[PDB]
Amino acid sequence: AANRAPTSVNAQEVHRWLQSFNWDFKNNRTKYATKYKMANETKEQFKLIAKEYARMEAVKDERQFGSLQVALTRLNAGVRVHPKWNETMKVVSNFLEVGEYNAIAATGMLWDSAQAAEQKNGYLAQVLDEIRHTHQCAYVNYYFAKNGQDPAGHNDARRTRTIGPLWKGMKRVFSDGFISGDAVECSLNLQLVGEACFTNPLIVAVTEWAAANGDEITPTVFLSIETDELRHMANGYQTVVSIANDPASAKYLNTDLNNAFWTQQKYFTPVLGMLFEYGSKFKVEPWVKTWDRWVYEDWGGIWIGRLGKYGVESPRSLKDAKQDAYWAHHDLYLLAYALWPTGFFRLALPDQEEMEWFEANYPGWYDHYGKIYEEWRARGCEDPSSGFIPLMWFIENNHPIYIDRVSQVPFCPSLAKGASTLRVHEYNGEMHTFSDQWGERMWLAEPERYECQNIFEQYEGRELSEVIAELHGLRSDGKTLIAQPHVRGDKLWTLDDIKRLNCVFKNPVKAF
Amino acid sequence: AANRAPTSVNAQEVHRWLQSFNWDFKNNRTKYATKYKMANETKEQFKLIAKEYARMEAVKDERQFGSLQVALTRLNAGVRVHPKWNETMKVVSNFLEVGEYNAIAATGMLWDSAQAAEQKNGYLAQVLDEIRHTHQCAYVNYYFAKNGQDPAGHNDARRTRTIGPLWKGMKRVFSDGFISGDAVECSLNLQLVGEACFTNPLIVAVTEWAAANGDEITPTVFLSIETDELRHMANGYQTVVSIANDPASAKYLNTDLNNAFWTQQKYFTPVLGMLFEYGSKFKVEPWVKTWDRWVYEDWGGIWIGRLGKYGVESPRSLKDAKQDAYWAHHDLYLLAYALWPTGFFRLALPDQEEMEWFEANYPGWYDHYGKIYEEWRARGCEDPSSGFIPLMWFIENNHPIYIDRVSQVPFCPSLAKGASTLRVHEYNGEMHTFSDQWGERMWLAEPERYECQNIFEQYEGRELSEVIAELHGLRSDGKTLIAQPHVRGDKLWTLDDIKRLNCVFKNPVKAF
Amino acid sequence: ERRRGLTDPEMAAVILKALPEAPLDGNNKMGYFVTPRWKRLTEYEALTVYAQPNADWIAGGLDWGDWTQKFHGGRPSWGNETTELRTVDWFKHRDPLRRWHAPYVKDKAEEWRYTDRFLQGYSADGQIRAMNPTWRTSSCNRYWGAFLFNEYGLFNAHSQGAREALSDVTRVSLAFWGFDKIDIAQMIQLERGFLAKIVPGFDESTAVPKAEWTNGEVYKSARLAVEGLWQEVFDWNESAFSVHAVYDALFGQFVRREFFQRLAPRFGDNLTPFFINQAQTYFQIAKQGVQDLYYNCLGDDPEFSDYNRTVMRNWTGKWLEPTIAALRDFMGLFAKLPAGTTDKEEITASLYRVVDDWIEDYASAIDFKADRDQIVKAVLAGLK
Amino acid sequence: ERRRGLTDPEMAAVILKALPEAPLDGNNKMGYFVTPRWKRLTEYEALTVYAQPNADWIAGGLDWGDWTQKFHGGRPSWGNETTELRTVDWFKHRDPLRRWHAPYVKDKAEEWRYTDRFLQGYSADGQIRAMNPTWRTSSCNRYWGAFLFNEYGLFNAHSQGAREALSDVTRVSLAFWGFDKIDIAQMIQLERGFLAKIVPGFDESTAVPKAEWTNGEVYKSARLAVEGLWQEVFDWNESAFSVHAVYDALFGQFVRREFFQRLAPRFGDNLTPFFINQAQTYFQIAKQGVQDLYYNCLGDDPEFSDYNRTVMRNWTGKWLEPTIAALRDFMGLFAKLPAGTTDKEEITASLYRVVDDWIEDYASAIDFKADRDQIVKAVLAGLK
Amino acid sequence: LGIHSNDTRDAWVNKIAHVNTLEKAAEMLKQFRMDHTTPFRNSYELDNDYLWIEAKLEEKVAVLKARAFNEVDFRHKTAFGEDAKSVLDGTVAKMNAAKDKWEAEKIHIGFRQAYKPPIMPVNYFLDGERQLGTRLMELRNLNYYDTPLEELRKQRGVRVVH
Ligand SMILES: [Fe+3]
Ligand SMILES: [Fe+3]
Ligand SMILES: [Fe+3]
Ligand SMILES: [Fe+3]
Repeated sequence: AANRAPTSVNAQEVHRWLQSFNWDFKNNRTKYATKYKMANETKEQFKLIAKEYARMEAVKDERQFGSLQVALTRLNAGVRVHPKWNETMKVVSNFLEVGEYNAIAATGMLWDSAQAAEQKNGYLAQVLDEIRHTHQCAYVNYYFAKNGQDPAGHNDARRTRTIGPLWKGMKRVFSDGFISGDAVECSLNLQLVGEACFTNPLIVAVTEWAAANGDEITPTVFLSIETDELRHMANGYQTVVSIANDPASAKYLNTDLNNAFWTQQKYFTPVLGMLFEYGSKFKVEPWVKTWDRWVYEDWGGIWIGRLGKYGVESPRSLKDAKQDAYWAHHDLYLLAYALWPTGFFRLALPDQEEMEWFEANYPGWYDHYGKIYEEWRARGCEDPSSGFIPLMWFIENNHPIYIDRVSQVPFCPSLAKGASTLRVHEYNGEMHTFSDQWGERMWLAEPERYECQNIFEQYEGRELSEVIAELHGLRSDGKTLIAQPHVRGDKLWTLDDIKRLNCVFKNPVKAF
Repeated sequence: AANRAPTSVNAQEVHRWLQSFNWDFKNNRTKYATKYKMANETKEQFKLIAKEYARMEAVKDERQFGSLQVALTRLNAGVRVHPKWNETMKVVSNFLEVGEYNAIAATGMLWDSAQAAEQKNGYLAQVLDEIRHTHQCAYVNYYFAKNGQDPAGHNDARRTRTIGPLWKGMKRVFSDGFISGDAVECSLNLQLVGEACFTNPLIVAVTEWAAANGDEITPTVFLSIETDELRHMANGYQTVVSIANDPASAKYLNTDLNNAFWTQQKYFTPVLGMLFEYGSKFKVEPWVKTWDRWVYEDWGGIWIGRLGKYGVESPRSLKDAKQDAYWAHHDLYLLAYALWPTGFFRLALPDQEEMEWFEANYPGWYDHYGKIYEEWRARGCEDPSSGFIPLMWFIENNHPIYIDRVSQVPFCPSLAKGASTLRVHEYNGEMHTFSDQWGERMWLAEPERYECQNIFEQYEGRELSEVIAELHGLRSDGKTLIAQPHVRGDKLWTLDDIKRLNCVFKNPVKAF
Repeated sequence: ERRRGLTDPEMAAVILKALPEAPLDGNNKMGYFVTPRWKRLTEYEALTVYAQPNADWIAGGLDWGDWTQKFHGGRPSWGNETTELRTVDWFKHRDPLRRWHAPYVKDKAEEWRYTDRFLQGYSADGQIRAMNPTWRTSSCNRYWGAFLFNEYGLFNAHSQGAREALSDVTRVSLAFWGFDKIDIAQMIQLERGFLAKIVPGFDESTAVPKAEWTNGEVYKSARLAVEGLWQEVFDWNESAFSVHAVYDALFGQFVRREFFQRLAPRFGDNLTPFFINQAQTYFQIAKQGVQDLYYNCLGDDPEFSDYNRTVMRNWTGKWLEPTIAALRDFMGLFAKLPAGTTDKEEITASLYRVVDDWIEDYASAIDFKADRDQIVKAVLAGLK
Repeated sequence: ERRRGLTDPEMAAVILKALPEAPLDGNNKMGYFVTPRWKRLTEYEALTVYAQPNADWIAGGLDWGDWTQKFHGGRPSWGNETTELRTVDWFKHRDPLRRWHAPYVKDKAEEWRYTDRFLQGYSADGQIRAMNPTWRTSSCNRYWGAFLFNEYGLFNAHSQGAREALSDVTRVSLAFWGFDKIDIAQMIQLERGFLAKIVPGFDESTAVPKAEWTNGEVYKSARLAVEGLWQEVFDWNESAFSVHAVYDALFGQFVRREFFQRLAPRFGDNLTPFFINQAQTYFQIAKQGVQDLYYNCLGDDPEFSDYNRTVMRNWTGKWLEPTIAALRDFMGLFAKLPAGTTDKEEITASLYRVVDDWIEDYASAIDFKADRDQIVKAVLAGLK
Repeated sequence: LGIHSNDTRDAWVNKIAHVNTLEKAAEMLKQFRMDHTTPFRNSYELDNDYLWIEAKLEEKVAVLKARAFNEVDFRHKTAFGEDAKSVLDGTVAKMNAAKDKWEAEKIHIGFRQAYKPPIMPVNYFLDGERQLGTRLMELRNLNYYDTPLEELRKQRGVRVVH
């Protein structure tokens, strides 16, 4: 023609000159405290340009929505899900949502940290991706509230999450863990350990367990989140590459990595086993098998082995984390069910097939956990007229529930089959409780990082139903609780049934 | 900055001036022969411009594909469909496709006929909608060939089509009747009858039989095709408004409408009923109930009643259409099955549960059709080692099959529980076979419009398998036929199995 | 409620038991028999080729026998008799760009919604403040405004080809070439409607542009060529070839690219270029289809190349004179611009760009011996 | 094969056996408690408001207690201490265009693909043949090129806001505001890369524009202000406000709209306006968000209006002086332009358009007394 | 035999090859349309192949017309050297003067047998279609159902085999 059609468009032709976009001036430095220097001339793996990033994601979106809005709505997919998994997805989607959201702020910090324009560009794509993911996890709760069998909790989790104890630990690994500290510590929490060891495996596993329990909404969304996650693990790798030639790495990198690994596994080993095994009806695989493949073999072995040439070693706490893995999820669900009035989701006792499954996969589950669940059932924990909440059994059998001060995981050392060591200290007029040597060192070395009030400190001397009423843990009839000790549509507990119990929180540390 | 943001030049703001875009010049007239004069100030009902048309459709597309590509592929919805319905969709999709396609050219002709800009513009949007619809019906065969249980016939129906007698009838109502012979007569076959009476009810009814039989692909596509169809019905209505003040309408309109109604119902009364009742396992309702609601009540009663003030009356052939309707589809399936080697799809005998269902809804079905299928079954019609095709039964029991000269519908007047009319005329050395007097009148008044060679005239003196081989009626392997007299996966028929029968076509008319 | 065979346990149990153990045929293509233009069959081609039920007696058809219903008098539903051109196979054509309605309305939708955003940006930014008022209220309102009718007539010249085209691939290209022309006509009116909203006293009514088109001297000869191409041509290929490879290739390109796109920027008009950018992107998208059909498929046909090049030379010669006359009258518009906008050296240069682009892209393909200097001298006879 | 609970007859039967007769709650609106800006809630609000886990001690937060892990030394993950502005509710802001992530990447993807189609059109149509060479290889290559680094700088100024924003709605607005700034910088480079394909020997390397930005004089104070707004402000609201309602509102609007948009047409360049229409669409979009936060939520805050307006006035004075220096130094570019391209009367009027729009849209909104004649006189001091 | 490939088609391809001049090719095409085309054809012996054989005869005549005629004659004359506009205007005046639908159909058929492209330029021929078809339909569709079938059979002159 008069010449022919070209374009440049292709992001690679423009990306070739990105990197030269940054210039030197005194004060072109990061605004954040850090022990490390990220090299300029750090290159990035994906040759993205803003416009092409947008096109790349828009294509994924139109397929995702489109399936959700036409076909799955016509098939009534929101309704035809096992009641237990409908409940598990309130936690899974809203809690993942906070991690998606704090990963926005986190790679804003890392974009600031980086001096290379390409590395800044790598973390910029992830800023934007974590905004996509925040609205995707919100859209899963949006759709199940709109179209599912129990919208309570899916519709208001951003405010009803605040009533219960498991929310605090989620905030430590996936909110504060991602943004508060040295930018590289945050990066090891988020990208090196968080996304590569747990989020990338989990999003795919959640999809399998979803598919088995009738859910085809969560595969539509989560399989689209997963197509982004590889650029995010390229970013973590690149954080290490950018700091590997600095003297500071050989002094500090493996300690920030070990503390980050401990942080993440501490919450995820018991919580993810608990939601997979106790929150499904159809079971895919035992968590003991899964954890070992994910943590020990794939991450600890392969992913970290790829970084050994940059001076990374496998965390020195990997062994301790594997000795508390087997029982920790079983241990935790006893406490989560015992504290069922403070959640925003309905919970069910194991049925006889599940107990048979648990006992085949965990020899000795029944004599410990099985017999307590049977005694709670007989005492009448599912029925409102019993006057029994399992917390009462912990009190009448003197089994204190402590909250860790660092990770915020609840633990009950007198009952636990897991590695449970209570450490209690008083410092400057306040008592603090720890569950393990790693969190204890973190607090001892860094007390002013770990000042979070726990559930018993804040609720002390308050009767349970007035906490629930104040923090709005109620269905739209203003009477029946969101959160139930059974997953059936009949004999739902109401605020008055809780008021009858006359259950008043006490701080467990006042007994020392 | 200075002033408010408007785009606010939405499609209506531009459409307001569209009528003035046409201008007068001596040769500004249709290029097509017509008896009617469409008025130049005709308005249209949907105020669209090209860009907004395109946006309005692209949004439907995203939903449509996206469901097909993520969730329906992952649910493997292409495979989990009843045998029978998979074969029905080879015909319903590819035969609807030719109607979609010829409707592009039909509304091209109508855009040329209208002199009012806005009338041209409404036909233009139908032009583009019918292109959309050709690729949508094509997409459905494409998805089923790519992902279903039997791709043969779904993958090549644009040429295996050509072997059988039912294709010829489809071409008469949805190809030729849409584009040949006065633009207004074509408009009455396409819009006022074709779409308003048959296609637009048919499309939702196909989605209802599709979903009962496990098909979720056809619902995804045909329910977005359906969102366009009201605009097309409005075009039929405006065709009548545009010619209603011309004296030519008082002379001619009800004759072209009567002819169009008889054209369209002659093929669709037997064909759609047969496709629904014999092409499904799970039934929604009997065809006699449906045909009565759609043709007599909805169309004949309410649709046409709206046009009485334009001098439109109910077709004088409506009562004849109703008396011939009842057994019409039953009589045709005997014939489609007798000629099963000529198709591109697999047919099944009625099973015991649906013989009971036919009996319950059509008293007398068993003593006539059930008895005959049982005899054919006893003779081994589905087993290739039998050496029997049901066509041999018609020959030995002396029941000739004739092909109309006008509608192309096969009829066997000596066996039919429905109409038994047979007129044979000889004119200029050629004989012609008719099955009703509406069609005999059309040939007699218009002989040169109706010269289509029929299957017996073309294949005369040819052995069955040579026709099938020549016209590619085979599966890849070059042996097994696409057509089958059962829907099972084993003991499929082969070219040599048909060849052993030395069945040679004979022109039935050569017995006179 | 309403049970569905995919998800209802009892129904799905019945369907699942009737299924074969593997697909009854392994060839899961669709269109596997179509000869691919590009090595692997594309989705464009699978969903489009052989959708038209032509019999073997219209070149390339796969069916057999006559049509079942013809026109009163015997005229066939599609016949060889509706065009002078002949070919070995009417289904040979491929749209380079491979458009099958879903990509096509997808792209245009992007353009509609970006136009909307652009307009809201422009009015809020206040960019009309830098635009010359004589250019705005006269050259945009009346002369650009009048070109609308030229695009609408060229759109309308496509109606018959939409009915008469002889294959799926030609008809889908033809239809998209015509829909883009009504789109341009609608965008010139959208621009006038935007201007009426942001500029006090601007009248968006088409009365003034229409009078110019029907009674002015500048677009006389253009309107007569359009009236001719639309309603006096009954061969569907003569219309699409003469609209796209002769008339719009010289006159339409001159007006869009060489008058308004060249001169509107000189008057602080960045608005009209936004819409002419759509018109030139469409002109170039259509050109590729036009060249494949008329030059690669008909012009280079293995049996009829010499025949078809003779008829296309004939039609180029027939419509080059109305085109030159259209161009000639349009030169009268330069006399209306403010002095100092353009001179004869720039105009002569722009004319040769149009003529040489046409000789390279179109005339040379069929060996039409065009002489650039005489064509520009002929047009230059109307400049003053 | 994997059995799925939605379609597997055994698994589905068990699931269906467990479902309740009707939903356990009729309240199926996922953000029912939010407080709608527009009467009916909106998906943008339901999917966005309250995703940030702020406790009540950061105004508007719904949670309670401290952060679980803070910085070494004790700094909170988010806190009141990171900005000077104060409010009754940080979740009050609403983006007027309601953009959550899917419509934002949809609009930009549209723009991207029509950019691709428009450049294919433009080079196939051969429209650089009418572009002035001097304008192209000097002003476009070097001075428009140099402006890329100003837009990259402004993009980077958003890094700290992206980590420190005190709500979800302010974070998502900020992030989209910044991503549009790097997009414009990458479009400047795309245009030079395009010209390198179309114009023999044009060099797409950034060395010449980069040397202009780091060592030339026209951009010296622009670079000094960008350097300071990016790396010297540690308050995330001071950067957002000062970049968008002072510097980019004045210097950026002058350079983009009143220099390159206004003069590239005069040199036969419709290519640079194509990319500036994007840049100006994005500036007008972000403006509505910046006015909603700074003026509608903060400046008009029920408890803190007077306080916030005092602080925003202080920052407008802080950053108006380096912004005037940026403009004043950029005035030197007109000396480098062919004679008679512009004159003092046109430059003055374009400066008054930028100042009056800024007073209308930003300065008057916080009651900052700006003297329009003083700002234009200070700027004009650098003109010859 | 063969649908699409057979001895009848081969025989005609072979004789169409060998027509070396326009006037002979066009004589053959015209004679072929009287003999094998429309319900008024002289025999139905080629019913299965005549549409295809006709297309091949058209190709040959089109090619020879284009080589023999200059550009204006290709546009304006018939293959027999008549002025196309004169033939078209004479046929329309004939049609317009037709006493009834019986007369009208013979004029419109006859025109198509004699003048179908490549005999007449398609621009002239489809304008013939346009005008001719309107009058034939106005005459045929008037009081369309009023003659009883027993009478219409006789008017058409059919032999009733039933
Ligand atoms: Fe994420
Ligand atoms: Fe991630
Ligand atoms: Fe349709
Ligand atoms: Fe339709």
